[PDB]
Amino acid sequence: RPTFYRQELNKTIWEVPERYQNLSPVGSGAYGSVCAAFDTKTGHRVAVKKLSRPFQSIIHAKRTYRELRLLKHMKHENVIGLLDVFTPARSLEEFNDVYLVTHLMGADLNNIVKCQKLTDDHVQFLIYQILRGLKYIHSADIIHRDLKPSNLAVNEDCELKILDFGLARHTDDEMTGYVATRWYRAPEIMLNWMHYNQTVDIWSVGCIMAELLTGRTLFPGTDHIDQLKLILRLVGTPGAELLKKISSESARNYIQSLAQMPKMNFANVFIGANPLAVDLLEKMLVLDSDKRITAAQALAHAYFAQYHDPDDEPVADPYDQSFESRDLLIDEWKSLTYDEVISFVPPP
Ligand SMILES: Cc1cccnc1N1CCCNCC1
Ligand SMILES: [Cl-]
Ligand SMILES: [Cl-]
Ligand SMILES: [Cl-]
Ligand SMILES: [Cl-]
Ligand SMILES: [Cl-]
Ligand SMILES: [Mg+2]
Repeated sequence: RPTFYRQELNKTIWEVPERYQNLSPVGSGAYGSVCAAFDTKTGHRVAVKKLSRPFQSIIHAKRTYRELRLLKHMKHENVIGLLDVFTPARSLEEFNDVYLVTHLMGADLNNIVKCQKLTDDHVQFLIYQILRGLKYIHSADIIHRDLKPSNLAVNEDCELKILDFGLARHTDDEMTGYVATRWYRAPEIMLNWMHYNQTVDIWSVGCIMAELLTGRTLFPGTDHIDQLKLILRLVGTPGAELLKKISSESARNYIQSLAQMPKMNFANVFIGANPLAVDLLEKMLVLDSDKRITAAQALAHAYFAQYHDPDDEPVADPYDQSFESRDLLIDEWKSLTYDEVISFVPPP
């Protein structure tokens, strides 16, 4: 067990191993507090997240366990990884606090798509890396569910990592009105049409790719209904085959109240883009999720010919998510979490 030291940072007690020095606050939220630090063991400028009220309810205890399981599993160059996890507790009986440690991220995609000139070669490399990371995530039967520019970290060398997986955390208020939290979401999840699956993430990649090519949000809706009208004007209204897959009768009645519209010509929307980029966007931005291109299929598209290497696009180890259907007490979720903190092994 390392030696721990205590300090107060913006109204909060932090108790951390001596290895972590020069702690300085970075962010605050409902789910945790974050400090930057220097890790003397590794030499990395690390990010440290302290969880708030991790075991306050059954829902909160299960979310803590879910986040720790997911983040310990993810071992890929284009995905967030865990450098460390710890608690100052010496036993289950005194266990209350959980701290998570990652590499400190600088810029997000927003910080390079807002203010920088992107060549077609930059768009190829950035979207290639997102799809490489998604092939790995989807091979474990994990859905990210919240891909958007603020959840993609990018360094000075245009190297990219996916972060901030959806832990089923977003509220109705967060998704309301003229908000980036909804502009990248697939229409079937935005409007609760049907059981969604991993195809929702490919819709989000299409929205991101379009915005890197134009410098403008693809579907900046002022509310759910405005955003659906923007989507159907580009991709066309649904045919009988998709309407049959929408489970809500009222959602089906509403769609049928709209005048029919054909799919637009994407070469006339993405004026002057690489024809291979236009082709790939037509394969991602398909209304019927069964018909969208997958991450593994997209990596083999001719748009990525200068980067694609089928011997350097790894899949994940199998991921057991059977706990998601399990009914447990707060103290049972807390014991499961404790076992996962104490069994952690750091990366090489
Ligand atoms: C520090 C941390 C721990 C666990 C999960 N995510 C974390 N962060 C990673 C990127 C930096 N921004 C904030 C989130
Ligand atoms: Cl230490
Ligand atoms: Cl990482
Ligand atoms: Cl504790
Ligand atoms: Cl964003
Ligand atoms: Cl597993
Ligand atoms: Mg985020």
